[PDB]
Amino acid sequence: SMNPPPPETSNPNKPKRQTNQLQYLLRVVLKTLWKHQFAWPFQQPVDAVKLNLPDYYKIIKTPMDMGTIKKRLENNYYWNAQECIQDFNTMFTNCYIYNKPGDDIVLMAEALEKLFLQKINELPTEE
Amino acid sequence: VAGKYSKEFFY
Repeated sequence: SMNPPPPETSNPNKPKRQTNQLQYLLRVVLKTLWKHQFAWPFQQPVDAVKLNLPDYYKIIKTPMDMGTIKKRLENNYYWNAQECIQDFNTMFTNCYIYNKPGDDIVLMAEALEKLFLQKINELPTEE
Repeated sequence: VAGKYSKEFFY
């Protein structure tokens, strides 16, 4: 089995930007989630080969993970906060799509998503 | 059985 190439973290054809909202997403949101005890499954792309998930990338066509998000934020890959927020939501939703509703990994994702929502509730006004 | 971290589970 093979994994796909990971999502890109830089692209010279994609305009780059910094905003205070993106800074918040790095310094508050990602930082909070990354240090959590349940972060580890989400700190890098799903390794379908080592996890013995031959159907993962048959089901999940928009993979995303916090390692990718972190690199995107550090690289100023995003134009706006919405793009980054979408990547976090993709990550959580992928977990719920692939895994069974009662699974431990789903409970982990839910804990992280709750924190995510609490932090994005205070996303600053752009300025 | 199929799934994350479940290969060695059988009941």
